[PDB]
Amino acid sequence: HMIKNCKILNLRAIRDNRGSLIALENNKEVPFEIKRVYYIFDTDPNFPRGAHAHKNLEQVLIMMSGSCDIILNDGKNYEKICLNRPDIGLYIGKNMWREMKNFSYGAKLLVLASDFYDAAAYIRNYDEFLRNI
Amino acid sequence: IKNCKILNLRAIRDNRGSLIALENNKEVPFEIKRVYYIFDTDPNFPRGAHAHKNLEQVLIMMSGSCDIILNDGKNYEKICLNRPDIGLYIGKNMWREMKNFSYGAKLLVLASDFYDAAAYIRNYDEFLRN
Ligand SMILES: Cc1cn([C@H]2C[C@H](O)[C@@H](COP(=O)(O)OP(=O)(O)O)O2)c(=O)[nH]c1=O
Ligand SMILES: Cc1cn([C@H]2C[C@H](O)[C@@H](COP(=O)(O)OP(=O)(O)O)O2)c(=O)[nH]c1=O
Repeated sequence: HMIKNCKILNLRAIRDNRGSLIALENNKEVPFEIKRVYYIFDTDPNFPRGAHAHKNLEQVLIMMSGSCDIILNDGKNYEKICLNRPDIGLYIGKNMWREMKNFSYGAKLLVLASDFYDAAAYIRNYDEFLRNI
Repeated sequence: IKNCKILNLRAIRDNRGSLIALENNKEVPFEIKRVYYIFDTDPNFPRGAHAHKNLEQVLIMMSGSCDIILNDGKNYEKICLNRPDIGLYIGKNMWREMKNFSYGAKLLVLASDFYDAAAYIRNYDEFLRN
């Protein structure tokens, strides 16, 4: 796989008989400062999300339940990645096009974001994404 | 009670699902320095009760349910968390006991500070004093 700005984070759970606990801290497990946490639930494999990019926004994606595929695209290379467990995090860094699909029904995705929500930061035209690479 | 509030989180719902977002000093009254989550839970194995002096937290039941018994020194309250569009803000100086997790429930915690092993106040009388 040749995509530069992403990384699989095989996170460390602490397990005991009460359950499993995973923790992520700014500039530690997450290579940025958390400004925003959001989560998506009530998902459906017939209803993918839209492809778009961001410029400066970084994220870490954790499948809290169920599964999905993320197609990542750096302008050059693309890679499909299945998220299907809550102890794996997908770092998506700067200048990445991505598209999330095949959510198992009712799957839940947790996202840690480096910056606040801004609809203007979504790049929906692929050619515009290329140009700014 | 005291330093604690049920947050009705606003969700965006469309045919792809529902999204809820929480942002530093907006939905959450602090800078989120840490996020953790607990899963693989079991109604037989409650968490130990304890307090924190300065840590603030927002809890969100991502799946399933649990009971949080809050104690401010004077009073106590049970809160059943059971839906993902509700958060529980737990402010400073609060004793809490989490219990009664439905099997495999999952709880998301947003925290105002980095994890500190010796910031747990695990003795109630000791809590009362300070
Ligand atoms: C990521 C995010 C999305 N949203 C909104 C924008 C959308 O209506 C909805 C779903 O987000 P998203 O699927 O990211 O964008 P779009 O639907 O425009 O492709 O949630 C927020 O309100 N806050 C956020 O932090
Ligand atoms: C909350 C938290 C706990 N942990 C660890 C410490 C504990 O061994 C385990 C469970 O924590 P927790 O239940 O808060 O403490 P205790 O087990 O002492 O009641 O997870 C972290 O590593 N980081 C964290 O942010």
